[PDB]
Amino acid sequence: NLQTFELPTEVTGCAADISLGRALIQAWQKDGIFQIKTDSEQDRKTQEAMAASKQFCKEPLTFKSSCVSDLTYSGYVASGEEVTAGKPDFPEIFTVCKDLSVGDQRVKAGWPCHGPVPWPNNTYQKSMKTFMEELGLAGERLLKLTALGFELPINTFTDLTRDGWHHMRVLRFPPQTSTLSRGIGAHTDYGLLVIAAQDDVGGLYIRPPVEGEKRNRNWLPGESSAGMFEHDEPWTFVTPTPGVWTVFPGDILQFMTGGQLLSTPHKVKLNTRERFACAYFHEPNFEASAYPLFEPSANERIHYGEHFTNMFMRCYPDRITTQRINKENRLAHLEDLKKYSDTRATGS
Ligand SMILES: N=C(NO)NCCC[C@H](N)C(=O)O
Ligand SMILES: O=C(O)CCC(=O)C(=O)O
Ligand SMILES: [Mn+2]
Repeated sequence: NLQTFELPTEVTGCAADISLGRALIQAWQKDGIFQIKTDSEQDRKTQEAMAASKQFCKEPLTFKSSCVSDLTYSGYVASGEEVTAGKPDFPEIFTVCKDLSVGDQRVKAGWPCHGPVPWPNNTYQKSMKTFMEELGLAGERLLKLTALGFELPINTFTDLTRDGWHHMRVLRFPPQTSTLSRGIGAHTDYGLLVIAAQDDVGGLYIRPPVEGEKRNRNWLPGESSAGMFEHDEPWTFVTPTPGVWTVFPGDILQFMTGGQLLSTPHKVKLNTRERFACAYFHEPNFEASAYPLFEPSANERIHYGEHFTNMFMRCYPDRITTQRINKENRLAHLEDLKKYSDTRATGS
């Protein structure tokens, strides 16, 4: 049974906030996950997003497949299209990344992954943006609490998330139809926090921290976490529960905390009925570099946008977005923007 916490609306650094931050860290260190209570508006926005997802998934495959972009990874992923650890995953997905028109300077500059969401319609757009605004408010609360729990300045993590590269996967898992039960293979996600919601069906499993168990650093090309531990216990079933979102760390928190927090491995198994879920990623700015918090002399860094881009290219090797990155050599822009960007997101 997972811990469930109610977060304060504002985090100021008072003793109660520090205490809550300590408890969140302890819950992640024991269970790998906790739940946060939703209020009526958070719940309403969650349910409206789930409803919009169900309606979109009923549309014809040709229409769903048209919701793609060769500039951004936002848009539709068919069942069987994404790859995890060399094997196809079976949800159909709509990914929402930062919604930037071709009038945005980063898009004009050809920055990888920057472009407009191919929304299926404007009611879907509004439902997802409203939900993501609420999710982001929670993400910022969680990051301030986490800083306080580690005895860090309250803004330590939020100083990296201004115009953060927040994104969301809006998922529908089919019922199991063959001998294959795999929904999504074991993996870790890539940013600071994952905040997730699900319907009543059930299928998400997470791996808690295991004493002595070494964890791959998924930001290194030589240590992908995809597939790791797939068939080894322990795996905790995330029981569907009304009125909560779940929260677990992503790769950036594992790196920055030197493993004091671990990016929680997780997987999804198909059930006897279709399953709707949404996974939200509260991320650094695309241009931000994560750094080790507890080793000031350590020179290792993670350029967040580079990690995102690498990951999405490995998930979607044949997507038009990936093809255009390769064709126009957009990973070069990525090394160039490190030194010549004029967004003022980083640097003097
Ligand atoms: N968070 C994302 N974005 O595509 N996918 C999660 C599944 C794992 C992903 N396919 C990987 O190989 O790492
Ligand atoms: O289906 C879920 O509950 C979570 C799916 C997930 O891990 C993801 O999309 O990254
Ligand atoms: Mn995931």
